[PDB]
Amino acid sequence: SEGGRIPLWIVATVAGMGVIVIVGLFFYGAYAGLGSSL
Amino acid sequence: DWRVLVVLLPVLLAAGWAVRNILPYAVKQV
Amino acid sequence: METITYVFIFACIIALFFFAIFFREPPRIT
Amino acid sequence: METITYVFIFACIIALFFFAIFFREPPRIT
Amino acid sequence: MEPNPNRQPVELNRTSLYLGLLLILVLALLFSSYFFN
Amino acid sequence: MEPNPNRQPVELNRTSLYLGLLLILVLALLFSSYFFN
Amino acid sequence: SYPIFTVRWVAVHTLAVPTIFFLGAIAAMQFIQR
Amino acid sequence: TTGERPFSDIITSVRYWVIHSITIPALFIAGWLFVSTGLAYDVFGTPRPDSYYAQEQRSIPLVTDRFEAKQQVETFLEQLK
Amino acid sequence: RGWFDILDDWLKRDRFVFVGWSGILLFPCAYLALGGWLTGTTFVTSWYTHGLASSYLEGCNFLTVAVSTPANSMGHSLLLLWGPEAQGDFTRWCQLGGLWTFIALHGAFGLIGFMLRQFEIARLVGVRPYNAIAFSAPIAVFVSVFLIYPLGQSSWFFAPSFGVAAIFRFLLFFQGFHNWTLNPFHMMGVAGVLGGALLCAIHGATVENTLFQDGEGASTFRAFNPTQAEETYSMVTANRFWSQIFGIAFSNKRWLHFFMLFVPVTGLWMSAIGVVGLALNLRSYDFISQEIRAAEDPEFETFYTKNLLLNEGIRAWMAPQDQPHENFVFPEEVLPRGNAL
Amino acid sequence: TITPSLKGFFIGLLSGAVVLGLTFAVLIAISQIDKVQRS
Amino acid sequence: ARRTWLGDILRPLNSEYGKVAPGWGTTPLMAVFMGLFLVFLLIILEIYNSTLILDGVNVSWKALG
Amino acid sequence: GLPWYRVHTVLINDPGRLIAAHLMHTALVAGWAGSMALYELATFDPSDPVLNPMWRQGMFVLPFMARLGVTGSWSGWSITGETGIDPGFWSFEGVALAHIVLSGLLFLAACWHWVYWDLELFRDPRTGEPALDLPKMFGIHLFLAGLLCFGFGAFHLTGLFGPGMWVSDPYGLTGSVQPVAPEWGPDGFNPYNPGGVVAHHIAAGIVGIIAGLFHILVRPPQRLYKALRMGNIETVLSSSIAAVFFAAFVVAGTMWYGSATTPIELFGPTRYQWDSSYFQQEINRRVQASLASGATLEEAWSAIPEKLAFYDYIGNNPAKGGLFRTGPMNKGDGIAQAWKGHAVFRNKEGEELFVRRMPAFFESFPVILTDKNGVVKADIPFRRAESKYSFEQQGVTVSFYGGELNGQTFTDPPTVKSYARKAIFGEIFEFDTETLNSDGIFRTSPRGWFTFAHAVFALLFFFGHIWHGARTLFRDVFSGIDPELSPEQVEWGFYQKVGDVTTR
Amino acid sequence: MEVNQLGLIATALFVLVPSVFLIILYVQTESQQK
Amino acid sequence: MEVNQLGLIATALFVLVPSVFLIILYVQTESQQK
Ligand code: CLA
Ligand code: CLA
Ligand code: CLA
Ligand SMILES: C=Cc1c(C)c2cc3nc(c4c5[nH]c(cc6nc(cc1[nH]2)C(C)=C6CC)c(C)c5C(=O)[C@@H]4C(=O)OC)[C@@H](CCC(=O)OC/C=C(\C)CCC[C@H](C)CCC[C@H](C)CCCC(C)C)[C@@H]3C
Ligand SMILES: CCCCCCCCCCCCCCCC(=O)OC[C@H](COP(=O)(O)OC[C@@H](O)CO)OC(=O)CCCCCCCCCCCCCCC
Ligand SMILES: CC1=C(/C=C/C(C)=C/C=C/C(C)=C/C=C/C=C(C)/C=C/C=C(C)/C=C/C2=C(C)CCCC2(C)C)C(C)(C)CCC1
Ligand SMILES: CC1=C(/C=C/C(C)=C/C=C/C(C)=C/C=C/C=C(C)/C=C/C=C(C)/C=C/C2=C(C)CCCC2(C)C)C(C)(C)CCC1
Ligand SMILES: CCCCCCCCCCCCO[C@@H]1O[C@H](CO)[C@@H](O[C@H]2O[C@H](CO)[C@@H](O)[C@H](O)[C@H]2O)[C@H](O)[C@H]1O
Ligand SMILES: CCCCCCCS[C@@H]1O[C@H](CO)[C@@H](O)[C@H](O)[C@H]1O
Ligand SMILES: [Ca+2]
Ligand SMILES: [Ca+2]
Ligand SMILES: [Fe+2]
Ligand SMILES: [Mg+2]
Repeated sequence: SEGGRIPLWIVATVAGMGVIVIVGLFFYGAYAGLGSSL
Repeated sequence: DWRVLVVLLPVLLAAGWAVRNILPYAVKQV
Repeated sequence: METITYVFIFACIIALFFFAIFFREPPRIT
Repeated sequence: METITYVFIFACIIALFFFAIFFREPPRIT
Repeated sequence: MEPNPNRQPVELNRTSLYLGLLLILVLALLFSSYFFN
Repeated sequence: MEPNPNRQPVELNRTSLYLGLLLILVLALLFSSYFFN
Repeated sequence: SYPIFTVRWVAVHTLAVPTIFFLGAIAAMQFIQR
Repeated sequence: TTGERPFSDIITSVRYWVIHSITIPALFIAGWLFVSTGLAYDVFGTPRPDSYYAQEQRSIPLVTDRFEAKQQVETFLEQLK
Repeated sequence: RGWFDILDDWLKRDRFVFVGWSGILLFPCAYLALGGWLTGTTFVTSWYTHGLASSYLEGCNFLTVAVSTPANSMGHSLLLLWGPEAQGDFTRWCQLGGLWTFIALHGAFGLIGFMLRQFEIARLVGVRPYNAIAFSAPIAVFVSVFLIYPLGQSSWFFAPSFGVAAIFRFLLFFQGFHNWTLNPFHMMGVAGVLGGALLCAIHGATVENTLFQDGEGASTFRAFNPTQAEETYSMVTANRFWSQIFGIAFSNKRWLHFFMLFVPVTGLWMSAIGVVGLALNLRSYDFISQEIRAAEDPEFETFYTKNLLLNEGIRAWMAPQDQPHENFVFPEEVLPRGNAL
Repeated sequence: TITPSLKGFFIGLLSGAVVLGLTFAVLIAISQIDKVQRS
Repeated sequence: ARRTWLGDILRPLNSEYGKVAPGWGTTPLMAVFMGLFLVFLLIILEIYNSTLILDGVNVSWKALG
Repeated sequence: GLPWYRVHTVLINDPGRLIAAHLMHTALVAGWAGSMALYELATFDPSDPVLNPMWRQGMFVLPFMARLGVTGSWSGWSITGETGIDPGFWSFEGVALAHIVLSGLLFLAACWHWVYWDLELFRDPRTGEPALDLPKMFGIHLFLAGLLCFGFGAFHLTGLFGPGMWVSDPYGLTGSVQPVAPEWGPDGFNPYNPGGVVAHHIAAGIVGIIAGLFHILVRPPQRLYKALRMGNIETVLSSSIAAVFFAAFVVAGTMWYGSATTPIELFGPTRYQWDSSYFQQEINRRVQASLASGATLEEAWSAIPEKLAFYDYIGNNPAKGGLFRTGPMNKGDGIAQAWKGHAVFRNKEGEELFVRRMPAFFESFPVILTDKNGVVKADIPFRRAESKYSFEQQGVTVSFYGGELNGQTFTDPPTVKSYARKAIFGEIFEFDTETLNSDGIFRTSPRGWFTFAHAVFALLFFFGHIWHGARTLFRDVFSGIDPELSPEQVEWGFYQKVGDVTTR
Repeated sequence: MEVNQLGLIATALFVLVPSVFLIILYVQTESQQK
Repeated sequence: MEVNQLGLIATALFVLVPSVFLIILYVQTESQQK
């Protein structure tokens, strides 16, 4: 389909939020389960 | 090993799906 | 002799600073 | 190292003989 | 003897003299402790 | 800066170099025994 | 007007495909307990 | 430009997202299962948390012989009963 | 215009990612080195080679994952997948440290590939190959540290392992065992890296602060045209500034930029020479005069003897876990310790 | 005599030849198909 | 330039500067030898490395007394 | 004018003066060899090949003379400890003299080729310009190298017409120069088989002859002539530099790991023989064979050759040195005089205890004694207040077998401890530390110094290769890029093929 | 201190030889026709 | 023999310093025009 239909700023915002989510998960894992020292 | 099929089923389903969606443009290109 | 050598090299370097700065070839615009 | 020094100096003197003879500034008549 | 046409003058400007002396003197200041050991 | 009018070029011809080197090397060959003692 | 399957396409995907797979794995790993 | 379509175009196109809203989650889920099924452990020979030591053992199963190293590791694994 | 030339044509097309003849070496080896590192650090242990966990799968984080070197008992085995050790078994091969040799070797050929790429593109575009030449320093460092250094030692085990904390360990090991900071080649390295950093900083800042006003904007980046003929900053003002601030100043731009190539490149080459020495334990470890004095005179103390005490601590406290193949058992009473600690 | 490691060496040799061969077959083929246009 | 006896003798050995064989000439053959040479090195390396282990070839000081 | 780092470029288009400069370089190198051999002969002590061999004395060129069969002095001694031998002219002294004279002659030749640089031979007959036909020159030189290589293998090494080469037993006890027959089976590619060095020079020689003829008779393909710039002498500079750093890495490697061409009697033992306790294993084997034949402990250890014991000592490990710890190994621990004999340690219960040996990595190492199972039984403690294993507490004694201390036993803790301290280095020796004012700090052997210099030089010559390869292939732009370089050549998508204007 | 006795001559030649090289090149450059 | 330990550097500098002075003078003479 045609390029430009979805605003680049939306794509950027969503992508960024996904990044923050996955990294947030990895930092959660530093405190839970393996690697938590507990 | 059932685990390799349970695991690499999403990969091949993705490949098959995108092949389905891009087939006409791929044929047009080739 | 060691001390004399170390201080001598250092002294030469300081003298070099002096000539490099005050007796440099002057930059000239073209 | 003394022996090496004596022999070094001597060797340099012989070298100098070679250059002074075969690589002298040629005499030229005016 | 006929003159060799491959000769060229050699140069070292003053800045190169200063840089070179800096390199030598500083390398000496660095390495001397090791030469004395 | 006005250039200094008292300047003069310096020369050492090749024969003078050979004589000089000879003088230094022969002096050294003579005095070195006494330097080592 | 533009091709789809180029050298760039390949390069991009040889990096991007394994990266998403791997991130899925590491994600799963965050819930492993000793 | 070098002839390929601008990325700006592609990633803001509807079709791109019809494709990749399937293909990216599929890959992600595949990797997830590669871990959750435990296949990763077996493919790469990595110890599960209960397979580093046998119960009363406290000696690392270090490989000490170059050419019979494989057999060594195998013996080490059997030692976990 | 036969097949070789048709191929050449295709390899050198002006696409988003340039390929070239050199790309045939470079892309698979670079891809395998990267992928090998990511595979190893994500999924692969170091239990059987080091007694270490080293993967995300085991619970390590970004700072502690590594692809670790093989067991010391492997010596300098190429450790090929089809070699006499793994014998074709991918899993065992991972357990034996095959990924380390995989990554280092594919990596080395990848670096060759990349430098060849620098030559190839420079030749195609019509510039002098000074970028490639500069890249010789990365090469010297990689080859001296990852190949020559372990080759001089007992085995690949004492090469650096590919990981953040693993590299940190490599550093501390070199201090404790080699007294590497004392080494004049390392010192020349440090001077080249810190001097390079200084040149980077000072040149960038100087250019940015002697710009000509070439626009009306207070954000001044747009007031430059890539095609423009004129210098975008004032070399004369720069020269007077630094002349009056520091005593000396660049006046030749060509010399300035050559110098910027020369300093870090030379630094890295020197550091390489030092590590080649450490491959044989040919260290700058001690000053003999220092030791004769200190041995005879128990009141003589310098920072040099202080640091050796530190090194002694490092060796004794780190060796048993860092070198498990040695089976070190150092009873409590023999561990070197100062008062209380 | 062909020891296990000589056999392994032949396997390595063969595998390398296959990788390089397939690589150049595909590169030459693609180069043949998509030619540069000159005038 | 100065002629000498020995010079005159050797003259033909330095008279074909820039002379080439048309096109690719013997490059294919050369390539073959290069290939062989690579494999050769690969062998000796692997023998020295104990990656390739042959009967009667003990890569140690204890090879022969 | 020419910048200082380019002064020698004046040789590029002057074949005569280039040959002169090469003659002068060769003169300098031969002169170095001669000088070095004279200096080593002025400092070498030939009186004890067992405990004071050449590699303990910082000898660098003496082992290379020995390797190919120069083993004697005009003064009558040999490196294998013989006396009353007539080496003929080709003694160490003869070789040194030969190199000095060669150096002189090369000097004189260099002067001739410098003065008479303008020989017609160096001129292209068609253009009158200086020119060297490098491909044919390569053929000629490769042919000659081939002949020489072949003759070296077929006559020298074989002993057919020549001395042969240095060979020894697997423990470097009985080395000597011998004729060696070529090995044509696969073991020929075993680095520890000298028959392979022989077969190598014969076969590689023949190949070099054949290839040489090829390169004399067949012109370069135009495509390779152009690609490699075979009209330009710098191309030869680049590929030669590459060949040379390859060869240097190789000799560094075989020096460090050992081979038939780096015998331990000439260069010293390797580090890997310490790592794997090569010598300790052989010694233990011999002692055991002795006991099983009915010998007493004293007898068994007394039957161990001092030379063998001396290999089992870390002071001879090439990996124990320092970059600025200069000179011969003798300057460190001293001139070895005698084996003290094998130390056996026992505790009060009479259990044998074994001292944990120092690994090469460690400048200093603790003193720990275990039983035959690795259980710690005694040590020298740092902190004393909670010591459990002190020699005093455990009643550790040391009894010596073989060597000078044979049959003796020590029980006072200080003596026992001193000996334990030395036991961390392997077998124990008496040293003369006075003659050289030795400082007690380990230095490396010629194996180590050779390995170091050659790995370093190899690495630097990599840069040499890179630089001159670059100079060769980019000759057209090394003064700058085309001042009229069209922006379209470096723009993107203007040409289909990068830098190919015919692809617009 | 028991320093190495060659250290002095080593440092002296290490400085003097190349420095002298540079001084020779510089002086003969200056004296060339301006 | 027990020679004076400064004999070596003394002799070396005795040779080098004035020899170098002369070499400088000579070379800058040759490089002058005409
Ligand atoms: C050009 C790119 C490239 C290069 C330079 C390398 C180089 C290497 N690879 Mg990698 N690899 C590559 C791409 C590359 N690879 C690709 C695309 C893959 C995916 C398949 C791999 C997958 C891979 C694995 C799994 C492994 C390697 C390994 C290696 C190392 C050993 C290779 C070897 O001994 O080959 C030997 C073969 C040759 C050198 C081929 C030369 C053949 C000659 C020129 C022609 C003659 C062939 C002859 C006709 C065949 C007769 C066969 C008969 C005798 C039966 C070496 C560093 C090993 C390693 O790193 O161990 C630590 C290893 O385990 N590679
Ligand atoms: C291939 C090179 C080589 C090797 C491996 C050897 C090996 C040996 N030599 Mg020999 N020697 C050589 C060449 C070599 N030599 C040459 C060319 C000479 C003429 C000067 C000599 C003259 C000589 C004498 C007079 C003696 C030896 C001795 C020895 C033995 C002791 C070595 C030692 O203490 O080194 C010490 C090594 C160092 C301290 C390393 C120096 C590192 C330098 C200074 C680094 C330079 C850094 C540089 C300035 C950086 C610039 C950076 C810039 C690019 C920015 C050892 C077996 C000794 C012996 O035992 O005789 C029986 C001895 O007395 N040699
Ligand atoms: C076969 C070996 C070899 C030969 C014949 C050459 C020849 C040349 N080089 Mg190359 N080069 C080589 C190896 C070689 N190089 C290596 C190993 C490197 C890396 C170190 C280089 C790096 C290099 C660079 C960066 C440059 C050259 C340049 C040149 C050209 C001018 C040289 C000159 O006038 O220097 C004059 C040198 C001096 C007046 C004094 C140098 C003093 C040195 C640094 C310290 C003392 C050296 C010591 C005596 C060496 C002892 C022997 C050694 C083997 C241990 C000339 C064609 C230049 C060029 O291409 O110009 C167009 C140039 O810029 N070379
Ligand atoms: C750790 C420090 C360090 C890193 C990470 C680094 C990285 C890089 N330098 C490059 C270039 C350069 N660096 C240069 C001078 C320097 N570079 C320096 C130090 C570094 N340079 C220093 C100190 C200097 C001054 C002398 C120059 C002159 C260049 C370039 O021209 C080039 C560039 O274009 O920069 C913009 C790029 C080469 C890309 C490439 O080869 O693709 C191919 C990738 C390959 C072949 C894979 C290599 C595999 C490696 C060798 C082993 C595996 C590594 C793992 C994947 C990761 C392990 C991570 C753990 C260690 C934690 C890359 C971004
Ligand atoms: C606004 C954010 C500022 C962040 C901190 C400052 C960054 C720049 C400071 C460098 C000074 C160098 C020496 C002088 C060099 C010098 O003279 O600069 C000159 C340069 C150009 O100046 P101009 O006059 O064109 O513009 C600046 C003002 O005049 C307003 O237009 O300044 C800038 O580009 C400002 C950039 C602001 C935005 C920069 C953000 C970058 C950092 C983002 C955070 C990264 C953190 C990473 C951690 C993992
Ligand atoms: C080894 C091997 C191989 C290979 C494989 C491969 C090739 C792989 C690849 C792989 C891959 C290719 C992977 C990837 C991955 C990725 C990842 C895992 C990522 C992650 C990321 C992240 C985590 C991010 C982060 C960040 C940053 C970096 C910065 C910004 C911010 C953030 C934080 C976001 C083969 C088979 C040949 C053979 C055998 C061996
Ligand atoms: C003329 C004549 C003659 C004579 C001759 C002669 C006598 C010669 C001699 C010669 C010689 C006697 C020579 C020598 C040489 C030497 C050399 C050439 C050396 C060099 C060195 C170097 C180069 C070094 C360097 C270094 C240092 C110093 C430090 C450390 C590092 C290094 C190693 C780098 C005769 C009668 C025979 C006959 C004919 C005529
Ligand atoms: C103990 C360590 C000492 C190290 C000693 C190092 C020795 C270095 C010797 C350098 C030789 C200098 O070489 C010298 O170059 C200059 C130009 O540069 C030449 O000079 C020539 O060029 C200039 C400029 O066109 C003319 O004015 C001049 O008439 C002409 O003869 C000299 O004829 C030559 O002798
Ligand atoms: C330039 C010096 C020339 C001196 C020549 C002295 C010859 S010496 C002569 O040489 C023969 C060959 O080795 C020996 O067989 C013989 O015993 C020996 O006396
Ligand atoms: Ca649990
Ligand atoms: Ca003393
Ligand atoms: Fe700049
Ligand atoms: Mg966790």
